[PDB]
Amino acid sequence: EKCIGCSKCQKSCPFDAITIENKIAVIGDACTNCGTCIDVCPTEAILQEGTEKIVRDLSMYKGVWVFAEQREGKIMPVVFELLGEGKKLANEIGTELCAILCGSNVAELTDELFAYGADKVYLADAPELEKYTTDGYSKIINEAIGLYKPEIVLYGATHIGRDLAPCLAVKVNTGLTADCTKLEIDPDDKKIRQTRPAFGGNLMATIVCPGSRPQMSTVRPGVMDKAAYDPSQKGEVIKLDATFNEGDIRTKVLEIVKTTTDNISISDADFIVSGGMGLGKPEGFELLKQLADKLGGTVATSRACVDAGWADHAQQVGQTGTTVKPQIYFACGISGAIQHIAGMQDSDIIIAINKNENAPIFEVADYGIVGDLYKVIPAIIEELDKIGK
Amino acid sequence: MYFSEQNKMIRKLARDFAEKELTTEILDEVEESGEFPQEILDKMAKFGFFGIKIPKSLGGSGGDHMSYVICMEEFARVSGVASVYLSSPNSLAGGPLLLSGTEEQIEKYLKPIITGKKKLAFALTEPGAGSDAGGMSTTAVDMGDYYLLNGRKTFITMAPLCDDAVIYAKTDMSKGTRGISAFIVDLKSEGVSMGKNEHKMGLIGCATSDIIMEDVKVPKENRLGEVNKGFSNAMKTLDVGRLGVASQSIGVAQGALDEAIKYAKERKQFGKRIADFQAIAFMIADMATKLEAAKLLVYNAASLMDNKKNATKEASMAKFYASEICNEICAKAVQIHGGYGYIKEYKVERMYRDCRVFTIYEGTSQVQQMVISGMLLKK
Amino acid sequence: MRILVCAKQVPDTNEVKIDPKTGTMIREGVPSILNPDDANALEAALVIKDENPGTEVIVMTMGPPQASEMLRECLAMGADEAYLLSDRAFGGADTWATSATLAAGIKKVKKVDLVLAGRQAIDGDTAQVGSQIAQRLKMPVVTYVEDIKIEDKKAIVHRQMEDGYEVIEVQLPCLLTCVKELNDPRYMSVGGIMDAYEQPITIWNHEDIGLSPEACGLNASPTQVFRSFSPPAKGGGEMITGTTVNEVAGSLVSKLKEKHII
Ligand SMILES: Cc1cc2nc3c(=O)[nH]c(=O)nc-3n(C[C@H](O)[C@H](O)[C@H](O)COP(=O)(O)OP(=O)(O)OC[C@H]3O[C@@H](n4cnc5c(N)ncnc54)[C@H](O)[C@@H]3O)c2cc1C
Ligand SMILES: Cc1cc2nc3c(=O)[nH]c(=O)nc-3n(C[C@H](O)[C@H](O)[C@H](O)COP(=O)(O)OP(=O)(O)OC[C@H]3O[C@@H](n4cnc5c(N)ncnc54)[C@H](O)[C@@H]3O)c2cc1C
Ligand SMILES: Cc1cc2nc3c(=O)[nH]c(=O)nc-3n(C[C@H](O)[C@H](O)[C@H](O)COP(=O)(O)OP(=O)(O)OC[C@H]3O[C@@H](n4cnc5c(N)ncnc54)[C@H](O)[C@@H]3O)c2cc1C
Ligand code: SF4
Ligand code: SF4
Repeated sequence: EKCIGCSKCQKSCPFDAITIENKIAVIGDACTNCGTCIDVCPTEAILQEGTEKIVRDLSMYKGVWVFAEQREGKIMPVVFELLGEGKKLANEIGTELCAILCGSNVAELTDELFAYGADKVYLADAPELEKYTTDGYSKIINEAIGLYKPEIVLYGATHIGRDLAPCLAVKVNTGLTADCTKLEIDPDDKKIRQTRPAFGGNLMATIVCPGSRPQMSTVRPGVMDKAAYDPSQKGEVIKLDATFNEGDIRTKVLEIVKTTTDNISISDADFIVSGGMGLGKPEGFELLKQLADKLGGTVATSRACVDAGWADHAQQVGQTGTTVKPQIYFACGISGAIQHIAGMQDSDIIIAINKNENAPIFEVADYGIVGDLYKVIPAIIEELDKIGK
Repeated sequence: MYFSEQNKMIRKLARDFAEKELTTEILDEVEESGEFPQEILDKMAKFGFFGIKIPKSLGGSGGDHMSYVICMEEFARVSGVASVYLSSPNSLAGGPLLLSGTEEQIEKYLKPIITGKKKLAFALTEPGAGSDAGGMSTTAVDMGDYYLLNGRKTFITMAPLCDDAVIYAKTDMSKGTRGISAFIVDLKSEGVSMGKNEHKMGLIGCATSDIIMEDVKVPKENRLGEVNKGFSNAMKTLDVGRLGVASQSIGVAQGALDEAIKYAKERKQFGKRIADFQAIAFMIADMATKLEAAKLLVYNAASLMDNKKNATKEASMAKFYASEICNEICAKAVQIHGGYGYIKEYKVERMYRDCRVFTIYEGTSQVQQMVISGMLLKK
Repeated sequence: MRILVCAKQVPDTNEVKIDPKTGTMIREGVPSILNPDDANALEAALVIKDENPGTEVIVMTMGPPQASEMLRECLAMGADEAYLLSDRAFGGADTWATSATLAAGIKKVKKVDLVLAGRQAIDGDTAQVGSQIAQRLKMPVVTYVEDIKIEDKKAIVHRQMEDGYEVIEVQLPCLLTCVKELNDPRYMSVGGIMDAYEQPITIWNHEDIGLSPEACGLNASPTQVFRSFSPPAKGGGEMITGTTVNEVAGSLVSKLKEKHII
């Protein structure tokens, strides 16, 4: 009774509050019988409870929600994938596929995101959301939780979502997974089987959140694919408030920069196009330079070219050269001496392009193609952009 | 032996460092241009590798001998010349200062070389005096306000890069081994002149020449300890130095072996890989067991030094056995590499050349055997 | 000033790549290193110490007593005070519990002006714990830090974006997770190690930090790992065929997309 209202015991509670439904220690739906507030009150206030947890349900509402990255008010292609197999996600358990969008004066993307497959779409046209901010959408999406509480909340593994997601999870006291690979729904227990690679990609794990509503997960860009666009089904554009405060967003942006990173080390790269004496002329690297550019990696060389004068030693790979462990390697016109194969054996996948089929490189080639690279290489770039990288 | 948990950390440090800062690109440039990059030396002193066994009482690092051997090994593995630039202030320059030096001399001389501002050469060998350092011919005369010296020193490591050099001259020409004093000489002084840099087989990056002394006057205030003690000074420095040379023997050894099993795993000839032919695998074994056997030899020597028992025999064994089986190892590693181990691009050839002095300098293997047998046969 | 850095000891994921063709790759004795991005964060704080004198750095962690040694490394680099969190209940917890006990372990020290962490740790690959500690403590959070420079009372920073970066101003106190692109962490010193092993480490428990005895670690864990399996190898190095020069490319690129990041 004599709670003296000391206010010292506010933040040690694990959900930070329960305080101000007009008052501190006016608690309710989040006491987890933790035992932090046992003695921290000067006069031993509330003292008999604690072996009870919160498992009180009605915890099953719907909601399959896709966030829309809106770079400069434009849907980022990542959302077309997240709407691709996320609509699949919504269908198996049975629920609408809701979407949230937060921008400044976004008007046409409403119809775009409606057309690409989403049933329902939420919108926040407040010029205060012109740029990206972790508290703005934090508070703005946290606002959409108490009112339209969903069950599934998806995100993009892009640098925007991978910052929004953990911050949003801690306040709602739910569970989250990292950049995920593929998902499903266990048909009888309604929950989501989240799968992702961890341990640098050496141990896959299906992490699940049983006592957590909603279920959220940043999903990797490129794993799913696009859905059908422009059925122009409907829309139910719903409103949220965008009720900003007098300094309720401490992150403030000075400048945004867009660089063109052209310097990149053969050791740091994630994709490599290597060329050997199968070029004949030093000018071949332009071709491979074209190849490397659609992928975002560098050109490497073998000794034959260096000792011929077509390249510098910084580029060479093998026992005398430098060792590479990319995510992809292009073995173009290289005999295949162990003096080379030694320094790339652990490339996650090796693709070979040689004229003569009796070249050793096809021993570790994951995929092989026989021919002249000057014809094969350009055709590879053709079908490359034709799907959308 | 058994490693103290701090020494395991130091092992980690010297590993990441020596591996990271001594790149192929650099080491190749050191062989071509016999000049080690001052920037790297500064970088080393900044984390104290120049001050391993000297205690914080004098502004050192407070490590034990095992930490000096650990750093010596892990550096020398990656590059020989690096080790040379490492042992000098730790053992050969900082030894006699640490023993027979007054507090003033240590304030003005030792701390500079621990921080990498000054460089100090240990100069004992003469053209007439090699193994028989007692048969010196450099003279030192007492004039009252200064000492006057007249002689010549061959094979003086780092000397053209050095600012002062501890030089051993004969004071009492009649006493011989009993009549040698040790002096600190500013190499910039009068009379002092340097010979040509010697073209050596390996360990290229560190210059090595003669120190010529022509009526050079040295003040009395720059003499090492007592008069006619110089010889015992140099011996008791030479024990920890020999521990150094065995230390680098074991370093480059473990390295050339690591390159050995690497090439033998990767190369294929008859469909099998090299390492699955019995001759090779057994050869690898043989090299490995000697190397370990004797790692245990030298580790043991250094631990004795750390617990203050005389290590004069144990160190001599360490230098002898370590350097010799190092050469055997280096060669065998060439032979595993086959033809390719004869081209300079394959690191094993630089090792093979480096590891050869190890049985000569710091006292030959013969001088080592003389010390050891002479210690076991006295009756 | 007081700068607290959250460093985690982790298994070296670089070397542990190989496994038997009949084996779930959990090895016998794997080396435990300081998570690289944490090394970057600690370096940032060490440069603030290098520039602003008299600024003491507090490094904290949660895990087993084996993590103690990594803390020593941190101290040999130049850190001031080390703190470890270990308990029978702490182990086997998700990012929510881990962040909760971490921030709670922060709350009981000399109030810090700046808190630093890493983008993510190579063993869980979650990149969540830092931001959850930040917002759980009602602070600003700025991840992907590429260049950090504090202007004597508030922070202006770079945010590494996929195509660039965002210069951002933030009021202290705050938490910002670091990334390896921004600095070259310094080595230890031979003297740093010796002085590091003598400085004592203060170790707390679930009954020491004034926390939940009942609901930490595995007990209060919203996310729980269920399946733990390996990813399959492909093996078949069978070529791509075709009639036409372009016909081959199609099958190459299409197979290259299906079950791939393309
Ligand atoms: C000490 C030493 C160290 C060495 N270290 C290395 C090292 O680290 N790395 C290294 O790579 N090498 C190294 N070498 C050399 C190595 O052994 C080979 O000589 C080298 O790999 C040959 O170059 P290449 O691999 O491109 O094959 P090459 O034989 O030079 O290339 C010819 C191949 O390309 C094919 N080809 C020709 N024209 C075309 C075309 N138009 N389209 C497609 N295919 C075509 C040919 O059919 C053949 O398969 C070293 C050699 C020595 C002596
Ligand atoms: C200066 C020089 C000049 C040369 N001139 C010529 C020349 O004019 N003409 C020419 O044709 N060649 C020449 N060569 C090449 C040289 O003769 C061959 O390289 C030599 O036969 C060794 O070849 P390799 O290094 O490839 O052997 P590798 O097979 O690469 O070496 C394998 C190593 O393991 C051992 N080994 C190999 N197979 C087995 C096995 N089954 N079981 C156990 N151990 C095994 C070998 O002893 C060797 O040490 C020259 C080489 C040099 C260095
Ligand atoms: C295979 C696997 C999958 C997992 N999947 C999930 C999942 O989907 N969801 C989930 O919630 N949990 C998951 N976990 C558990 C989660 O990893 C633990 O909470 C773990 O202790 C934290 O690792 P992390 O990957 O989240 O760290 P990260 O979030 O990657 O680390 C970010 C930063 O947190 C700081 N940090 C974290 N822990 C400590 C600490 N103890 N001491 C100091 N600094 C620290 C570091 O500075 C680091 O830079 C998984 C664990 C495993 C092994
Ligand atoms: S702790 Fe006891 S006193 Fe302090 S607020 Fe909560 S109830 Fe009121
Ligand atoms: S125990 Fe229940 S009430 Fe006391 S803090 Fe933890 S949650 Fe809030």
